[PDB]
Amino acid sequence: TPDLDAIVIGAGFGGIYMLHKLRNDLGLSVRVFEKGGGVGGTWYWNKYPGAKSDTEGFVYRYSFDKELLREYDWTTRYLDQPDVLAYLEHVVERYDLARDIQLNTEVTDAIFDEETELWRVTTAGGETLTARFLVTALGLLSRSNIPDIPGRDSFAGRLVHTNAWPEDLDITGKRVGVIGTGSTGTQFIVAAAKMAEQLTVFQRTPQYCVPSGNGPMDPDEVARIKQNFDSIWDQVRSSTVAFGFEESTVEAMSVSESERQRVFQQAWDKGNGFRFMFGTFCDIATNPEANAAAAAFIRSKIAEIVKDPETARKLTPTDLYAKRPLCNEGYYETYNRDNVSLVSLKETPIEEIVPQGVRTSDGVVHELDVLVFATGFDAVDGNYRAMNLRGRDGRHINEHWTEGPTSYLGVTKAGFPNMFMILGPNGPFTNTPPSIEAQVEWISDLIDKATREGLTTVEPTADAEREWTETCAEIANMTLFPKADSWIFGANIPGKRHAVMFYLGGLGNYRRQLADVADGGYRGFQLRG
Ligand SMILES: Cc1cc2nc3c(=O)[nH]c(=O)nc-3n(C[C@H](O)[C@H](O)[C@H](O)COP(=O)(O)OP(=O)(O)OC[C@H]3O[C@@H](n4cnc5c(N)ncnc54)[C@H](O)[C@@H]3O)c2cc1C
Ligand SMILES: NC(=O)c1ccc[n+]([C@@H]2O[C@H](COP(=O)([O-])OP(=O)(O)OC[C@H]3O[C@@H](n4cnc5c(N)ncnc54)[C@H](OP(=O)(O)O)[C@@H]3O)[C@@H](O)[C@H]2O)c1
Ligand code: NA
Ligand code: NA
Ligand code: NA
Repeated sequence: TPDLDAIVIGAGFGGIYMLHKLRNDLGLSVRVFEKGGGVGGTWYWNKYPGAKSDTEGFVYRYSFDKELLREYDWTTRYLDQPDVLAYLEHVVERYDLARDIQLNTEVTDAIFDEETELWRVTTAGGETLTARFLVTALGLLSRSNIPDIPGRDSFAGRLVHTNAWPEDLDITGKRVGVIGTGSTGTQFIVAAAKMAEQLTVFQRTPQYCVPSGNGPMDPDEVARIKQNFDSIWDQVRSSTVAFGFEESTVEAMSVSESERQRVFQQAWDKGNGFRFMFGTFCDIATNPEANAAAAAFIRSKIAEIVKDPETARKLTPTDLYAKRPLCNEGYYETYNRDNVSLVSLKETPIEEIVPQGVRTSDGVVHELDVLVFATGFDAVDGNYRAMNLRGRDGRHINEHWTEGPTSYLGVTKAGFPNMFMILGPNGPFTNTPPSIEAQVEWISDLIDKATREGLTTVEPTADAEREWTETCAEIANMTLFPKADSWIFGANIPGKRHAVMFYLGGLGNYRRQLADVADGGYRGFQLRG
């Protein structure tokens, strides 16, 4: 007999919904452990100025409760971090979840006992307890990456990762430096430039940024959206990327030069990064000729916006437009400000961090009060590999993942009976909440099957997981995504295996894969009584 039916790790979008399904819908005994001082995952940690959704707010939310969709108001096209946090806090209150979420509690160990067929979980605080079912909602983008830059520990000012932004820190009138120009660094740069006396950007790799088109929402437009939510969510769940817009079915090079320009400009005017990549033409990320046309359009905008030609050059990427799409309000314009400087780490790498700032290879000491690491995450597997996470034969998860992280269907792991992952490796790459709903709902159904039928273990076969890896590889290799160095294939962390870590077939196809496996008697699972 376990202490609980189920333990859930993480209280972001993923663990919040998982706890709701298992406790409120299935009536099981459940606890969430969250290492943070508050619920909300991403939206708890990322307190930095300019932190916001790059999915439009109308579909950056749960869908599963039709009344919550009718009730809950948003006021801006994209959701600022405090607004997302307030929404998730509202969900926790609405479903009476806080009593079963244990905060400030890091899980250090999770060990499967093959004799008892129970999971034993150990906390940093030195408590252990057992559950039949373990759900890991640890976050794809949760484990902070802070590079080992020479002299980093000598800096005498405030040095923080974006994912550790402190509530107290006011950068107004300070000299601020930021390392990184992904989605986090770039939205930070736009907000920080308005506050800091001087902002120095340390850019290793420029990315292709498009407008967000952010601004206030017409309360009548919010009302109209709520009246059409059913069709909106149907289009989301059927789509590839689930961002709430109709994906193009047109091949970029099937139309005239004049029409490509018009389509690209219309998407640029409306905003959104996923709109620019998938709302224009159907083959931006698959056809190198289409990819070149999209990239060229973005480079031409950089040249128009940025007044200093050297600054324009350092901002202009020349690589494939196949990193996750970025958007911002006023990003390139920010470099026209007198108080903003751009260091290309390609031309002048960091030599040393010193007490007073950052010295680049040109010998310049960039004097800073604050140094911000917008350096991203040990993405997908980082919080798994950091855990003493052991399956059958007492093997650590690392023993299984020597060629990169693997799963069956993104949610289960061979060797790890009764363990379910929310956004485990080799799952969908979409607007996050609807992918979380597809996984939580499916995991809920399989756990309930196990309860109703008296199963002791649910586990995928080694063969099934290997076939899933090959399915993910084939789809990935039909795209340009593997030929862009980013966190998505593990290439951002020195020493990390370069490997497929997502199913890139989209939400519609992914939901079908889950449904087909469930309807076919859980094809690839051993169900033991
Ligand atoms: C500023 C920002 C904006 C974003 N905007 C968007 C967007 O608009 N659209 C989009 O699609 N995605 C967006 N993302 C991606 C985002 O990760 C997801 O949208 C979503 O919030 C992920 O929720 P999750 O529950 O899967 O993970 P997380 O929110 O990362 O929650 C995981 C939690 O698990 C906890 N945890 C991990 N390991 C342990 C352990 N061992 N013990 C205890 N607790 C543990 C962590 O502390 C964390 O709170 C954004 C990310 C950032 C940083
Ligand atoms: N607006 C939003 O909704 C939003 C905001 C936050 C983040 N996100 C989500 O979170 C993901 C992660 O974004 P992120 O910006 O946190 O991380 P990221 O995309 O991994 O960007 C990390 C940045 O740091 C740089 N960097 C890494 N190591 C470095 C080093 N040793 N020296 C110098 N520079 C270094 C990288 O340069 P290289 O390219 O050279 O490695 C890159 O510019 C996004 O892709 C998205 O899914 C979106
Ligand atoms: Na709040
Ligand atoms: Na500065
Ligand atoms: Na990548």
